[PDB]
Amino acid sequence: SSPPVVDTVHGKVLGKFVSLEGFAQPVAIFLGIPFAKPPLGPLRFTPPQPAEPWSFVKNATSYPPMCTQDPKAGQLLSELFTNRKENIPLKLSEDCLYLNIYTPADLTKKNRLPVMVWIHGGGLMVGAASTYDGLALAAHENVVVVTIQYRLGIWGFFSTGDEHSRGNWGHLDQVAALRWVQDNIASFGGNPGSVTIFGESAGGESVSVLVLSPLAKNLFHRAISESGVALTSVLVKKGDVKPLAEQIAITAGCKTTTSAVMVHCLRQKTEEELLETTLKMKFLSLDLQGDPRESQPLLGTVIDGMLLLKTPEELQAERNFHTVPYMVGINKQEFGWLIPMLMSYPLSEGQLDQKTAMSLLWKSYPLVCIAKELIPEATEKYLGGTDDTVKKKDLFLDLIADVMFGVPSVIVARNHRDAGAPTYMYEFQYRPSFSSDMKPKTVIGDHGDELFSVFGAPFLKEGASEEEIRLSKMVMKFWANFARNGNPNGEGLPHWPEYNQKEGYLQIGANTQAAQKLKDKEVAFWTNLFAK
Amino acid sequence: SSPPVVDTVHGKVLGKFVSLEGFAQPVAIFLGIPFAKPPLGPLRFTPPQPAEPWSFVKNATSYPPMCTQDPKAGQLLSELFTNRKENIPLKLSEDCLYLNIYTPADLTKKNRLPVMVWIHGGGLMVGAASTYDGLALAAHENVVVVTIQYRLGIWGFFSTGDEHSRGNWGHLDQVAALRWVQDNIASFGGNPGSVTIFGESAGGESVSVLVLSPLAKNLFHRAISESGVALTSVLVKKGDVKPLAEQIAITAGCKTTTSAVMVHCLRQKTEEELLETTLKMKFLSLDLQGDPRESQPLLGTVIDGMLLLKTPEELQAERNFHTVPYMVGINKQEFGWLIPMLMSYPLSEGQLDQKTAMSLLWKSYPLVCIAKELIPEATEKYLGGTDDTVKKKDLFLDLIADVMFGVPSVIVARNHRDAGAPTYMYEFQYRPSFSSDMKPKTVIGDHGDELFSVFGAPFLKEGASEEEIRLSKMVMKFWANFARNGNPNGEGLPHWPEYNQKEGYLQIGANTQAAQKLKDKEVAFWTNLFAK
Amino acid sequence: SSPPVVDTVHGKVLGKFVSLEGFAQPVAIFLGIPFAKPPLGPLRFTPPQPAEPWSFVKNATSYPPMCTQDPKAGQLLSELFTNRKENIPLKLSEDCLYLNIYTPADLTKKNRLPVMVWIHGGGLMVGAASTYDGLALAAHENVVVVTIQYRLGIWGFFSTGDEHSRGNWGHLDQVAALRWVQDNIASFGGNPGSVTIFGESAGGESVSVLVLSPLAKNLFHRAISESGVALTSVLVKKGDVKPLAEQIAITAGCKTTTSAVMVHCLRQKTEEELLETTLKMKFLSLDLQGDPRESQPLLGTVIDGMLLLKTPEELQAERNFHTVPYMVGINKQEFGWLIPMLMSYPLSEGQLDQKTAMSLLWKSYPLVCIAKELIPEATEKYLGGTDDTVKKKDLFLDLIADVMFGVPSVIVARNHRDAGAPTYMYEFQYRPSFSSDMKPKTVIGDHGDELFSVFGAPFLKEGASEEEIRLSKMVMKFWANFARNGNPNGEGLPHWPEYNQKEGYLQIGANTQAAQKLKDKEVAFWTNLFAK
Ligand SMILES: C[C@@H](CCC(=O)NCCS(=O)(=O)O)[C@H]1CC[C@H]2[C@@H]3[C@H](O)C[C@H]4C[C@@H](O)CC[C@]4(C)[C@H]3C[C@H](O)[C@]12C
Ligand SMILES: C[C@@H](CCC(=O)NCCS(=O)(=O)O)[C@H]1CC[C@H]2[C@@H]3[C@H](O)C[C@H]4C[C@@H](O)CC[C@]4(C)[C@H]3C[C@H](O)[C@]12C
Ligand SMILES: C[C@@H](CCC(=O)NCCS(=O)(=O)O)[C@H]1CC[C@H]2[C@@H]3[C@H](O)C[C@H]4C[C@@H](O)CC[C@]4(C)[C@H]3C[C@H](O)[C@]12C
Ligand SMILES: C[C@@H](CCC(=O)NCCS(=O)(=O)O)[C@H]1CC[C@H]2[C@@H]3[C@H](O)C[C@H]4C[C@@H](O)CC[C@]4(C)[C@H]3C[C@H](O)[C@]12C
Ligand SMILES: C[C@@H](CCC(=O)NCCS(=O)(=O)O)[C@H]1CC[C@H]2[C@@H]3[C@H](O)C[C@H]4C[C@@H](O)CC[C@]4(C)[C@H]3C[C@H](O)[C@]12C
Ligand SMILES: C[C@@H](CCC(=O)NCCS(=O)(=O)O)[C@H]1CC[C@H]2[C@@H]3[C@H](O)C[C@H]4C[C@@H](O)CC[C@]4(C)[C@H]3C[C@H](O)[C@]12C
Ligand SMILES: CC(=O)N[C@H]1[C@H]([C@H](O)[C@H](O)CO)O[C@@](O)(C(=O)O)C[C@@H]1O
Ligand SMILES: CC(=O)N[C@H]1[C@H]([C@H](O)[C@H](O)CO)O[C@@](O)(C(=O)O)C[C@@H]1O
Ligand SMILES: CC(=O)N[C@H]1[C@H]([C@H](O)[C@H](O)CO)O[C@@](O)(C(=O)O)C[C@@H]1O
Ligand SMILES: *[C@@H]1O[C@H](CO)[C@@H](O)[C@H](O)[C@H]1NC(C)=O
Ligand SMILES: *[C@@H]1O[C@H](CO)[C@@H](O)[C@H](O)[C@H]1NC(C)=O
Ligand SMILES: *[C@H]1O[C@H](CO)[C@@H](O)[C@H](O)[C@H]1NC(C)=O
Repeated sequence: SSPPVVDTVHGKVLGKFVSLEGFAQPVAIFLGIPFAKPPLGPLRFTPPQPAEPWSFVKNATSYPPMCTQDPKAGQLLSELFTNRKENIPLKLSEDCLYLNIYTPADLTKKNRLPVMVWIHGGGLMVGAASTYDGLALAAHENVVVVTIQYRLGIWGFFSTGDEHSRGNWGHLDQVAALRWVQDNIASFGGNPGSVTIFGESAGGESVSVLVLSPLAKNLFHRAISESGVALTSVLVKKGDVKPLAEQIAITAGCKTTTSAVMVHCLRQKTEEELLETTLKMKFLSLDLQGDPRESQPLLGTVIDGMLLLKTPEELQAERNFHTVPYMVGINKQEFGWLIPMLMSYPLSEGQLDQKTAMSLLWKSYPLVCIAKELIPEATEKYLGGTDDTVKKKDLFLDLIADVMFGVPSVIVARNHRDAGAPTYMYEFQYRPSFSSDMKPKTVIGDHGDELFSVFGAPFLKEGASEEEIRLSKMVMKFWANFARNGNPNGEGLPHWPEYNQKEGYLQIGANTQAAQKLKDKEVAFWTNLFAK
Repeated sequence: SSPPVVDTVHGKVLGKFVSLEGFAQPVAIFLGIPFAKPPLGPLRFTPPQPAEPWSFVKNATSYPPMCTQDPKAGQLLSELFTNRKENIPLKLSEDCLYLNIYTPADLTKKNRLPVMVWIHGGGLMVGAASTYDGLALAAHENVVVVTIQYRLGIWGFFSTGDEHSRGNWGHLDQVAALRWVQDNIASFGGNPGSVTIFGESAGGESVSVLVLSPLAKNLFHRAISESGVALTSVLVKKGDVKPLAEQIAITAGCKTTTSAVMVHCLRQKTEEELLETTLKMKFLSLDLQGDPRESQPLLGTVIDGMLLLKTPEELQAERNFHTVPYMVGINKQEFGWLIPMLMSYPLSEGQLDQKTAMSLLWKSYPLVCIAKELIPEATEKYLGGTDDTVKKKDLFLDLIADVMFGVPSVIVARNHRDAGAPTYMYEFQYRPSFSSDMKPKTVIGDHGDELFSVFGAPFLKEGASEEEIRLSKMVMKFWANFARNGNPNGEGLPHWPEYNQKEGYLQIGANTQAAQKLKDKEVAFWTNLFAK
Repeated sequence: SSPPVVDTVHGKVLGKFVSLEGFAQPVAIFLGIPFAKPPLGPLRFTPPQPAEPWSFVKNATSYPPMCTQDPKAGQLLSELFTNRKENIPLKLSEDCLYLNIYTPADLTKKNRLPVMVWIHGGGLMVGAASTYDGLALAAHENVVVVTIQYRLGIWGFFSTGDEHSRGNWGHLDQVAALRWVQDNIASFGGNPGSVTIFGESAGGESVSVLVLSPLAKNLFHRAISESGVALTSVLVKKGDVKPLAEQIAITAGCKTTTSAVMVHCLRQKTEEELLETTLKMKFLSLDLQGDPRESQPLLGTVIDGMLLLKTPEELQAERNFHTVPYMVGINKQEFGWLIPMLMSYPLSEGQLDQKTAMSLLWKSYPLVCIAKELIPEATEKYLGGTDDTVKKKDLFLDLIADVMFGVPSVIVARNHRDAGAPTYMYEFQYRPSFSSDMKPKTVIGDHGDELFSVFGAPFLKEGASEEEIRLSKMVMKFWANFARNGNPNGEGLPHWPEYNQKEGYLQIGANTQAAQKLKDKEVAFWTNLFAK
């Protein structure tokens, strides 16, 4: 009856009860709980700070703003990924360090349900936590779902390569939220002792990162990466970054006399100004002309010396870290449609040839980082198969899909396994009915397609075949089960082999059954082609 | 001789000696002593901070600037209230956290005279400490007089209802000055152990507030409210204030995305800008058209959760607080001329009728907060008396005068009495010869009229009848005596009955004699009319 | 070889090895090591703060920017003083609190060589540490040479005469660097226990200042002032400075309502803006028209109450301070050419007369501070000698040279001697072959001429007569020796008498031999002429 009121370390929070069809216990929902101090003014480009405690009762009943980002791009992605029926239009602001909590527990008791913290993707450029509705998953598997937000673009990843602005602000925000959960989740019926992180795309990469970070140690107990890991090069800036810093500085109208000078000048700029700079830059939009190597696609994770002490590669080559059950998965066709369409890929011809391929792959250097001396050899192994110009276009996509997620994922999984830690893999092959109209019916297992099963899209949206509804129920169980025991298995669900020496993984889809050696041939191949 | 030099915790202060006619020991006067760090830049809308200590000798010989406020309004009020012969023109600035000290002690000794700290009024919108000259009172009753300043308008009362800008900056400034006095007054011959706060209008309201605030506890030992208390609704913002915040924000040219966003944006604005916004808001002028309820008159005290933990009403219903001798007084005709004239009241006809009255009272909602369903009944009890349209105009004034000060004051006094604490009341009925020309000779005991007797106007200005001179001498004695023993009585002065169960109070004026049950009929009445 | 990497309290520093002709052990050189946090934003006009520690290895391999200053003036002086063959063009920035280290030690050992910290001159208006190359001196006398930088002009000396902006930021920066050396120099083979400060012109004045400052106590163990001391009036602002503050404020487009208001407003201004203001002020160029007394030449050292508790004069009249070996020297013709040419002195006629002299001396009031009632008498003692209009021009120069450096220096030296501390004086008379072309061959011992011998110019530049090369070798020995034992003497070098009661000093030049009572006649004279 009376709105739910929970007590947190910083003050009381007022939520709202929401009931899902066919469920007695209604879910308590809190929207916009702050987990850090608004990173405004001098706090820009600095680690997130603890939030100021409030004097009375804070109403967590309005969706928090999304971090500053390209408004069009953001709203668009929010629509294509949202698991709720009506997409919620959001506001933009630097004041976005909020998290949304969804608890199916009976607050009037001492419940200690498992917690699943979701890290939205968006290439570390755009995205939001309000996009994902935890209602379904919260109710169906009886787990507390938390959707966190973190600084994006410049605001969360600007780096000068030195102590004046190390960088990785966004990841720090992520860590911060995790501590908030440790220190508060208990009041929402969650068990701080069983926290599970999971995300997709950049969000999945972030999970991979936190699993390597000394800082994260002890903030979670199970991890899941969906279509995205740390070895996913494009998102990790290796090498001297100072140049990009100076570039951003200039475009923003700042001098570059010294690092300190740049950061200071940027701290002066208004959000609006920095947003225009973010636009001027043309990022995700894949540049075709000019020099492919000079084309800088973004500014993500970096080896700051705090969150990460060294490249992911070097890091995983060691087993001197707290290892936890890690689930690493990918989708049948990562580069099926969503991604290419969003970057404005020239493949709007529905066909390609060996010559136009090498050219395209080369201009794709910022997304695949392949030397132009290997391109021919790589193009050969994938396209030299058939003569059907259409098959080549599809093979070309698989090419990129393997370099960006395919191989990285498996490599990560193997290392984790070898480090002596529970590892699990999967390949989601299914075409959700919620797919966009502009998406061809032949694209199955496209980027983010799993999102709908994981977040129970069939129980919030409309017209889900019984098949889809069942698929979703199955995935949530696996996920939730993992979050519970660090093992997806359970009664009623197909057997999911652990990723050990036999390299078994689960193929999720219409026919969900186990398999082995995922992308084994590919990994083996690319590894050599990269050894030059 | 040699200018007076006193040592304070933050450094040496140089003053000036001023002799009053017929007094051997000249008074040492220090003007512009800082008691907090200039609330500039990022310090705006934040609690006042300790002042930076100075290296040599600071000359306290120039009147400090008055906090930013409507310059016309301010200078005008300064003239109508000033107790000195020539009104001193002041400067405006955000740097106004200063206090003026007036000590009749012989600094070359260890004097420990009682202290009286004066809080000027001005509706929390305008005012200044330099307006009041302590010379007379200081010399005549041998007490150290201190005139403090505190942030006004937006600068001192802007609030978003949450931790991003709780509010009550002004009251915090007031508390701050009080601590300064505890930590330093000893060096000017004052006794930190016997500090008495007193003020009028908003300043009187502030005294009432500090008497309820946990923060004030132990900073004073006697209190006096002249024509103004905490129950004086107009000055206390109860309810969700967020709306006014957003309104101010907009007028100032700021977004309203979140609270944090508003405060930050306002911190950017220049003083000039915020002053224009203050003007645009048309703060004091009473709006007649539009919806009377929508008309927002100001932005004063709020229930921040720091200075005040709950509404004054709720607070005084409890006796779990440090109680001190409290003197609560009012004047015969609070709404006689001063106030109406300053708000531009439509009563420039010298007469009114039952119908035009209810209309006027309704538009006066922001100043009386009376439901339009009671207005008729209220108008009846006061105006239904005679038919003389002129008498009604005068009765209408008394109506407001009772709701704004009359009843509140008495109720406050009663609660204080019942809380088991020395309580004293008075009703000042006299027409000072210093009254403005535009003030009719039939208005006696108008708002602020007591100010002239209290600050010894007859000994600084010119042409005071012996009667006025004597009246003043009498009031100062009562006041000073209270400041000394928490009891006005003393030899040579009429007997002042304590406000106990018989409800005795003192009628000050040409014929000063005791009386009983002040505004008893009214209180009783209004209480019911308000119980709907 | 592997670049030199040293560990400091704030992190690892990477340098570069540089070998000098005919020296086995190459010198390790580190350029741009930060010793304080960039004084940007709110840190402007505030004491320097500790630097932020870095996570990996900081490459100290690029010349740090020079503090904001008149670019033309700066580059010009850098050329005329530089001891290296090719003048290094620098960048301007508020981020300039860096120091350059030059160590001839074998970092692979526990070396503890003496340290010599150089404070460049430039009237506290311009200058840089990168101008002086320590390579030679470092190698030749086996001492660790450090060249520090400190805030200049407005940025480092703006003062309001009160706690809102005491001033002497620049000197504080200097002190700060010295603490850095105490806390870190050990890692570069230096001995924190044997630090020697030395500078020229304003830099020399600064040395004189640190020797009187309580703050400096224990940061050095030997001091050297070249052509510049604390009594050098022009550089020390005595009296109420508030006026200059308000002037600067106005020119910068700020109000002057209060001190706090001025400082705040100035903190807002951009570097560019303040640089334009610095230019508008026409600071170093000597004004001829208008009132000579009103002409304000600069804004240097002030009696802040922190760095300096009272005027140098009063201070040295006391012997209650830590006294160390102090070397005070001057050059034959301080006002020979460099200075006059740089202020745009009207003496471009190559001759003058008794009448035009008094007029010039008077307009020179901001540089000599002589009353117009003494000018005639002063002009007489120096010019009344011969009739040769040319001799007068030369005598006129000596006149100023004695008031600005000559007498002050000796007076300082005497006091130091009398305070019971090792004192040494010298008079450098030589014309370096590196002199500018526009410098007449008859000018010997011009301002800054010693700089070339001290920094080993003959070993870095080209075409040095064997005579010059030997002179330089000799000076470096004396200097280094002093830095070692607080006594210049040693085998192979002429005997340098200590400045005791006989007042012996060393005449350095082609024929280096001792002498006595330097400028004795002059001091005696001027002292009386000044006693009015
Ligand atoms: C954020 C998404 C697209 C947003 C877009 O805005 N639509 C297009 C143009 S818009 O002007 O306004 O119309 C996604 C879609 C595909 C994603 C990219 C690819 O999938 C490649 C990945 C590889 C990852 O591991 C790292 C991120 C990344 C290098 C990507 C960055 C980012 O998350 C992208 C680009
Ligand atoms: C972005 C859209 C273009 C809208 C535009 O107006 N053009 C329409 C027709 S044409 O192009 O100009 O010929 C879509 C509409 C249909 C899409 C194409 C077809 O649906 C065929 C697919 C096959 C996919 O698996 C790969 C992309 C793709 C090879 C396409 C590239 C692209 O996303 C297109 C061209
Ligand atoms: C400061 C004075 C006037 C301010 C004014 O702006 N002048 C008028 C027009 S101006 O364009 O430029 O000329 C005083 C005079 C009468 C005062 C008001 C009334 O007396 C009513 C009181 C009731 C109090 O308890 C609280 C303050 C208050 C609600 C007032 C706020 C304030 O102190 C006022 C308005
Ligand atoms: C603000 C002033 C108006 C100046 C204006 O130019 N009008 C002048 C004459 S008229 O109005 O237009 O009829 C003053 C001057 C005289 C004042 C009036 C009279 O003095 C009568 C008083 C009686 C008071 O106790 C109440 C206000 C009041 C009923 C008045 C309202 C108001 O303050 C007036 C009208
Ligand atoms: C830095 C030099 C000149 C600066 C100058 O600005 N150049 C000139 C004109 S500009 O664009 O070409 O316009 C030197 C040359 C002579 C120096 C001055 C004189 O030698 C007098 C000395 C006395 C010292 O003990 C203190 C510094 C000082 C009071 C000087 C300050 C400064 O170092 C000066 C002025
Ligand atoms: C600043 C220079 C002027 C360049 C200008 O174009 N004038 C050239 C010839 S004239 O002036 O116009 O007569 C130099 C060039 C030669 C210099 C002059 C001569 O060399 C004579 C010297 C003697 C010095 O010891 C004192 C300065 C000085 C008495 C000079 C003042 C000044 O620095 C001058 C005049
Ligand atoms: C500021 C605003 O208008 N939005 C609502 C906020 C939001 O939670 C946060 O702004 C983002 O979620 O929550 C409140 O209840 C609160 O914090 O007291 C106030 C308001 O109702
Ligand atoms: C106008 C003004 O008030 N500022 C004055 C301040 C005051 O000390 C404080 O403001 C408090 O009076 O400092 C002076 O008096 C002073 O030390 O010479 C001069 C200055 O004009
Ligand atoms: C952009 C630039 O060239 N500056 C250099 C700075 C300097 O340390 C400071 O500017 C002081 O010289 O930082 C480095 O040296 C470093 O720490 O690795 C790299 C860089 O080359
Ligand atoms: C206070 O002392 C300062 C410092 O000299 C001086 O400027 C000021 O005029 C003095 N105050 C007055 C006005 O007497
Ligand atoms: C640091 O300096 C070394 C040697 O000059 C160089 O190899 C390296 O690239 C530099 N690193 C940085 C931070 O640029
Ligand atoms: C927040 O929303 C709740 C509804 O649950 C409401 O009662 C409350 O008043 C709101 N906050 C305020 C005080 O405005």
